[PDB]
Amino acid sequence: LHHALIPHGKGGRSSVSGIVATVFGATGFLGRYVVNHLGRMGSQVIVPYRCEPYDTMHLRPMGDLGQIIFMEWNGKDKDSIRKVVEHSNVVINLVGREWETKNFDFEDVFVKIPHAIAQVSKEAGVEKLIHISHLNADIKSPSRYLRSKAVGEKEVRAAFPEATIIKPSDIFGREDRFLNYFASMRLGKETVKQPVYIVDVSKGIINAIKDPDAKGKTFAFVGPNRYLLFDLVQYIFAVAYRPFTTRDKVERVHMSDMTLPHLPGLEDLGIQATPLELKAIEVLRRHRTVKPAKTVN
Amino acid sequence: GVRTSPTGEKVTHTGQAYDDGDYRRVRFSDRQKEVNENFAIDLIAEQPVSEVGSRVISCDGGGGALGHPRVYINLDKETKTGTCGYCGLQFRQPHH
Amino acid sequence: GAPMADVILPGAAYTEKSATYVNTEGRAQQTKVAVTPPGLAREDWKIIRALSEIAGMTLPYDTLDQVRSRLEEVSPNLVRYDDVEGANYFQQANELSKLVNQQLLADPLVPPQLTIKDFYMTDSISRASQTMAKCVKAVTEGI
Amino acid sequence: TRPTIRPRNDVVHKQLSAFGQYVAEILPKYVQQVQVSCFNELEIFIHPDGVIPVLTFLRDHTNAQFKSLADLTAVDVPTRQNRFEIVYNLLSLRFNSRIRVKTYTDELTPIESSVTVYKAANWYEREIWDMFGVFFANHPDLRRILTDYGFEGHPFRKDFPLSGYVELRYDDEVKRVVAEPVELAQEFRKFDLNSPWEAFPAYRQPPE
Amino acid sequence: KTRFAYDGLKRQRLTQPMIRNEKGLLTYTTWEDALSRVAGMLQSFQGNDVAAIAGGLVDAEALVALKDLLNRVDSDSLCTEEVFPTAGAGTDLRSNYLLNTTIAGVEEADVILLVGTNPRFEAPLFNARIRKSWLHNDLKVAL
Amino acid sequence: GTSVKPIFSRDMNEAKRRVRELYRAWYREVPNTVHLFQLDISVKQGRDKVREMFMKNAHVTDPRVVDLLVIKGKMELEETINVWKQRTHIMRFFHETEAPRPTDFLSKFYVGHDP
Amino acid sequence: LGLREIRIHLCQRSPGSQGVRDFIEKRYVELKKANPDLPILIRECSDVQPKLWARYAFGQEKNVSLNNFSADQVTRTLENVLSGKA
Amino acid sequence: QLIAVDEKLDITTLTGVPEEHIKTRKVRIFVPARNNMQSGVNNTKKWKMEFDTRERWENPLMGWSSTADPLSNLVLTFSTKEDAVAFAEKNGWSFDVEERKVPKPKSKSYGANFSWNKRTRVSTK
Ligand SMILES: NC(=O)C1=CN([C@@H]2O[C@H](COP(=O)(O)OP(=O)(O)OC[C@H]3O[C@@H](n4cnc5c(N)ncnc54)[C@H](OP(=O)(O)O)[C@@H]3O)[C@@H](O)[C@H]2O)C=CC1
Ligand SMILES: [Zn+2]
Repeated sequence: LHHALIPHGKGGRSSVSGIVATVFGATGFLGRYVVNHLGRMGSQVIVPYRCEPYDTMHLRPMGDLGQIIFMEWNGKDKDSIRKVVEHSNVVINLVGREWETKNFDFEDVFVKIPHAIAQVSKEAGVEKLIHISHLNADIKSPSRYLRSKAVGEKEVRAAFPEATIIKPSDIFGREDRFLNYFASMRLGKETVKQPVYIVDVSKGIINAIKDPDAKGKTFAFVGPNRYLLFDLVQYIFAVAYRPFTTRDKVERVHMSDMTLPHLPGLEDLGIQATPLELKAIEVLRRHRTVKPAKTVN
Repeated sequence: GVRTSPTGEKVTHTGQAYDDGDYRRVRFSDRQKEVNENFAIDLIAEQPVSEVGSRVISCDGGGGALGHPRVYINLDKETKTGTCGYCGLQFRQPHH
Repeated sequence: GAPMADVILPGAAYTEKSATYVNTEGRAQQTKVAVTPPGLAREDWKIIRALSEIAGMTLPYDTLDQVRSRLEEVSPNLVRYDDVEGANYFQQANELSKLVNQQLLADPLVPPQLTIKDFYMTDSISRASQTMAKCVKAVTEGI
Repeated sequence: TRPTIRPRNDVVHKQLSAFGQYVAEILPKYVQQVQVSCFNELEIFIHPDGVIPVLTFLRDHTNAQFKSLADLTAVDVPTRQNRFEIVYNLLSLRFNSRIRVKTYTDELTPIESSVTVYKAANWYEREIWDMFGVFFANHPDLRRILTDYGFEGHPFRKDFPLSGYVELRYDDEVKRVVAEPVELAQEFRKFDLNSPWEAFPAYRQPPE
Repeated sequence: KTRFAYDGLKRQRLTQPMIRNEKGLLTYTTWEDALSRVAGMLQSFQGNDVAAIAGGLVDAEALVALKDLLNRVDSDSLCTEEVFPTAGAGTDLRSNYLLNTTIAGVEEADVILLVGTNPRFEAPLFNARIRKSWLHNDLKVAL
Repeated sequence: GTSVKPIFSRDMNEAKRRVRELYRAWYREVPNTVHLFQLDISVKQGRDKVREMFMKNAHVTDPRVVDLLVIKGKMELEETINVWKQRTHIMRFFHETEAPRPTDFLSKFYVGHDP
Repeated sequence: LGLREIRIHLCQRSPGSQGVRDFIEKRYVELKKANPDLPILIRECSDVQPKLWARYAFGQEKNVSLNNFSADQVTRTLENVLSGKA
Repeated sequence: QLIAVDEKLDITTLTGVPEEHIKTRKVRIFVPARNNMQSGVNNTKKWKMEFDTRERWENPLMGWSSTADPLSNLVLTFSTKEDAVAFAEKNGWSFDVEERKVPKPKSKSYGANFSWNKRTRVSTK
């Protein structure tokens, strides 16, 4: 099994876990948590970055000496992808932009880039590939974001048969847009949301790395309880002690969260989902200058 | 005499070179592998063998106090040539 | 013994485990861990216990001290680590040995270790040593 | 005795021996032994209960008046039943002299604090409690002075590992500094520098 | 052999579990897979169908663990490579298969008889002790 | 014989009383610490942690050891009162960042050679 | 229900094992005559109670003490063990 | 003034050692063996207490040796066996103690080399 990756040590910072992971788009909200979880157990991380190396500095102190290697890349060139995933045995894809750009539209971000990554990883001998798409991703969705997500999911499955598709649902956390977006407005009663904690998503990804039977499975990462939009916003504003993104985001938030009971979730990976009540105060303490919202199940 | 690995890297004078399957090779991408071009074994193998007419010869590496500790080498064996322990220079009696 | 196997379980060498060996005098002595087994190799009794628990026939012992207590139960002598004295039961064994009357064959007693060249390579560790191969080559032909 | 050998002074040796006998005569209840080293250093071994009296004597007697407390420290010798050894170093300015007082204690036996005698002892006593775990009774405030808050164990004991048990780092998931079990990239290489062929026959011990 | 055969500890080492694949070759797997296959095969069979052979470098802990494991499946086919005559007392009497006089007690003997043995290469330290007693105690040797 | 010098308590009753007073102080202080240090835990979690740390040393049957532990606990409580610590020092009691080590034989057999 | 082997642990110098020792020195060979296939291991203890261990099918083991037992007592409990009666 | 309590000493809860490093370690109390390369015997006078060896692995970067256990480099010196045993019991460590080995007295005679009839005659000197 290519001895260099035989696990060693007690699973600490200076141990060896036998994981060589390439985390595409690791400079985002979820990428930092994924890279931190990978590096705290001694795994080697390859970070492909397209931004200024200054913006990636926060990832440096999350690994031991020589365990994090930063590499330049871009989605328009397959050679950079080939040289980035050449030696990795795990490839995690977190590339995704929530808005349009004159260089990268949703089709480029969510379809062509994941397809190229999956094809190059298959050609390079990578054994594990993890791809992340939205939970509500449907080919018939009104929004282009979810249609592209749906098309991308099919492409990865076609190119990488042994890929693992993970479908989180509106991740919330310290740097998430789900809570900060609603706390920065300073309409509902028919739409329900199922937020999921960021650490839970990162641990689910890590366990999917470790789990051997999760080769071709598809997961749906959802929270413990469902919230109507109105009372969830009420709770968000109450935590902050505050009295009560162009066109695609409003449509996307106005859609109701889907239900997929056939798809396995966090419990199948041995993770107990953390309710929003425990971490809402931690997230929203910085928006300042208790009666939790009712749930529907 | 720097060789090249079958993968493509240069082999160090100690013979170290990552094989095809080693993941640690990724540390050299977009960078370089530090290798010393001058090999001590090749440089010392091309030194001429000194011809002295004494049974026992003294070597201090040249320079006196700037060399190695002074040692004495016996040259009775006519099959091979006496080699200094530190410096690696060779000495030989005048056969024939 | 390896290529003829169907499942191979990597064990530990005598320098990689705290293990009990009894010499030819009946004296029991224990080794100490100098290094750890390479790769994914594990201790032999640990492998046996894990296999037993997987199969559902879980063994009572969990740690080394419990295995040595089991050894004491099976045999009292094994726990002592420098005692060599024992009872003399020559009479009973001798009297029991006079029943069967097998005959000797007309073959001379030739030991396997006829010459120094046969002494170097005896077990698996010796056969895997370059030094032993050098010794055998030097003994067979000298320069 | 050529210029490579440290010269020996006999007058100071005689004076220190005489003063040691004098002190041991005055306080026979507490002093257990008196020694004078080959380099003219006088030390007094006393009972633990005599810390307050003896020190006070050495600070107040017209013939001793050891006014200054130069140092106060502890020595750990695990092979002894009384593990810790407390050392007081006193300097007398009037007579231009130095003395040493040695006491023994263990983990659970407390030693009376000498803050009343010497104020300078205060922090020193705390330091001992921080490094060895010796408790000093009737101390104005006894707490850690050198180790981190919440540090578990006393580092200067001989059975405490050199690198400790925990190490600090920064975690971004919890956005704070956290403590983990210690894991070294390179283990501290232990060297067996001690050699056979004893060097000092004058310190040879009986073969019991 | 004791002094210079440690080199073999660095060659031909078994580091990972191995199982036979579809083509019949040995391929690396995890501990869980190999243990599951072995446990399934051990559960399917029972009695004299299971057996074990102990090598020449196995410790007492592994021996007793394997004995317990094969006893939990009602088996007694526990064998070693070297043979010992079981007729009569066999292994029930401990003094029937030991060096009773002991290496230290060799020095007190005055005559010795060696039967079908080459102690120089089978037990070099035993032969060294015999030689020392022969040189100092004027011991008489017959082979 | 085995006569020893006391520290604070002559027998086990006085040591138990001092343990009780220290527990009262910690129980009273937990909510103030939670509010002041702006912890993410609740008062229930802090009180449960205090109870667990007290019950960790429940097998001690020596009055000297008991009242030395009481002295250490009083020192730590005083450290907590005056805000000499920070959030990290308080939160080191919960090991939220350390992976959970397993207990059964099979898991320890799989991870490594650690007994 | 089928006996597989028996073990007799006796202490060489202790007096509590004394009679047990006599047992062997008088009749063990005769016992081995009656059971040419049953393994009766004999081992030495040290400051421990003399004991007899019997192993039945599938790994069941039962132990019985032998302190201060006379030769008749130990041979009697032995015949009880092999005969299967309890 | 004196408690006069009768119980064994135990300072396990005061040393601050982690629980996994108390009930899992196995200390060894022994007189270190003489180094066979030298004839000096000055290193076999005191008793040594040392902990068992644990895992060491190769560092992925630079190839150094890494150890995950703190007590690996620890060694303690004791005057007698009883003191070391008492220390081990007081700290709550399970211990294995080995009796000191001393070379037996040997009778050496110069006269034996030139023996008239015995086999101790030397072939050369
Ligand atoms: N609400 C949520 O956050 C949940 C996340 N989603 C999915 O989870 C994935 C990651 O989420 P998240 O980390 O929060 O998103 P972020 O916007 O925070 O991070 C996006 C990452 O992808 C990189 N990236 C984005 N666009 C490009 C591009 N055109 N070319 C190259 N790199 C690019 C970014 O690099 P750079 O900064 O340098 O541009 C960045 O590193 C995404 O695929 C998203 O779709 C799943 C459910 C919702
Ligand atoms: Zn030279």
